[PDB]
Amino acid sequence: TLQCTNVTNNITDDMRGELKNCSFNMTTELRDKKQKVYSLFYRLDVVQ
Amino acid sequence: VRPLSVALGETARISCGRQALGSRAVQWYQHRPGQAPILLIYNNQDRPSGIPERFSGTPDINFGTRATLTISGVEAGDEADYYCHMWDSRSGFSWSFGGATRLTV
Amino acid sequence: VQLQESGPGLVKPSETLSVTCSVSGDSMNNYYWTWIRQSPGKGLEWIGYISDRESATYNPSLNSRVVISRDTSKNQLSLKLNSVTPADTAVYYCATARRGQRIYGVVSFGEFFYYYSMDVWGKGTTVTVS
Ligand SMILES: *[C@@H]1O[C@H](CO)[C@@H](O[C@@H]2O[C@H](CO)[C@@H](O[C@@H]3O[C@H](CO[C@H]4O[C@H](CO[C@H]5O[C@H](CO)[C@@H](O)[C@H](O)[C@@H]5O)[C@@H](O)[C@H](O[C@H]5O[C@H](CO)[C@@H](O)[C@H](O)[C@@H]5O)[C@@H]4O)[C@@H](O)[C@H](O[C@H]4O[C@H](CO)[C@@H](O)[C@H](O)[C@@H]4O[C@H]4O[C@H](CO)[C@@H](O)[C@H](O)[C@@H]4O[C@H]4O[C@H](CO)[C@@H](O)[C@H](O)[C@@H]4O)[C@@H]3O)[C@H](O)[C@H]2NC(C)=O)[C@H](O)[C@H]1NC(C)=O
Ligand SMILES: *[C@@H]1O[C@H](CO)[C@@H](O[C@@H]2O[C@H](CO)[C@@H](O)[C@H](O)[C@H]2NC(C)=O)[C@H](O)[C@H]1NC(C)=O
Ligand SMILES: *[C@@H]1O[C@H](CO)[C@@H](O[C@@H]2O[C@H](CO)[C@@H](O)[C@H](O)[C@H]2NC(C)=O)[C@H](O)[C@H]1NC(C)=O
Repeated sequence: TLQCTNVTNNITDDMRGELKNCSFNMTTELRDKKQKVYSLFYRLDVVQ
Repeated sequence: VRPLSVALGETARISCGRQALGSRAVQWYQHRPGQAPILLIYNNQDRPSGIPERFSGTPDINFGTRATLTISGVEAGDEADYYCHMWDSRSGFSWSFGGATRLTV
Repeated sequence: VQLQESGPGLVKPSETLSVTCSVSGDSMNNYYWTWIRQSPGKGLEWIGYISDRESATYNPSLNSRVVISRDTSKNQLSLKLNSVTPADTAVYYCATARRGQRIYGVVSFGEFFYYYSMDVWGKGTTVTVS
């Protein structure tokens, strides 16, 4: 599950979420430890 | 307010701390203590009539270049505090007036 | 159009604080009127502007408790401050601005933002709270 936030918000336009800034947990290196990563996703590829 | 010590003659380049995040529309202001502030240049290069034709700003092209202001041909009386008003596409309305810049000779 | 400001400079705390500003020279129908307050120890702090639809915007750091009523009969721009704190001692500046437009992409999509430049400034009137 991604914790997406609008890239713009109160930045420009009507607050449209054309881009989302999603942070999630992933297992980098070791399979026990999982660190918090993030990436930019489009609104066409994330389902609330 | 911030410190910036200069001397007579040599040109001075002064920028503002706030960094752009898009296409900027910076404007510079001159706050001489007591007297009302005067607009030096708007649209990063467009000084209004009356301001001496020696203060030149950085044009907006090839995003990345810092917004620095040139006051070449400085005079002895330049003891005011400047002001860089940054307007960019992303940051939204620029309510704040930025940080001042004390001038000393 | 050098504006003249008539400020009392003495307002009791937690009371009404009104500062007037003349226009001088030309009328005020196609110009944006801003108000900037500078306090000792820091720089100026933009408050807001009023023009066009008479919907003046206010700074988000002022709680919008201030109002900017633009008059046309006597051609003045006063300030109504309510619930003012005793630490509002600052010189008020009366100046106007013109609203340019910056474009970076297709303007039909909405790729442009408005920026204001203070073309003219008034000497201002120093007002404190006592
Ligand atoms: C698909 O089709 C669509 C639809 O056709 C296309 O959509 C268009 O896409 C283009 C490209 O993105 C967009 O262009 C942008 O236009 C804006 C606005 O330009 C207009 O307004 C300017 C200013 O107007 C003001 O002044 C005039 C008087 O001069 C006044 O009458 C007016 O009311 C207003 O007050 C005009 O100067 C400008 O003229 C330009 O275009 C003429 C042809 O139309 C040409 O003959 C002129 O010679 C001149 O070139 C035009 O009327 C531009 O501002 C913007 O470019 C600025 O911003 C980018 C962003 O980074 C920057 O890189 C550029 O360098 C430029 O920034 C300069 O200008 C800023 C504003 O003055 C200034 O603040 C900057 O500091 C910078 O100034 C420095 O660099 C310039 C560069 O040479 C230099 O001249 C200066 O002296 C200084 O050194 C974009 O170009 C269109 O808006 C958009 N929509 C439409 C309807 O066109 C789409 O692109 C197509 N896509 C594909 C894939 O095909
Ligand atoms: C997307 O959100 C992340 C937060 O997870 C942003 O990253 C932070 O950005 C601020 C400002 O640049 C920094 O001060 C933080 O240190 C960053 N945190 C991390 C964990 O990187 C990121 O800037 C956002 N990206 C966009 C385009 O909005
Ligand atoms: C990623 O995992 C961390 C935990 O490793 C999550 O943070 C925890 O969130 C819960 C929410 O109820 C808290 O009770 C914990 O105290 C948090 N632990 C921390 C902060 O170390 C985080 O929410 C996850 N992020 C996701 C799934 O996007």
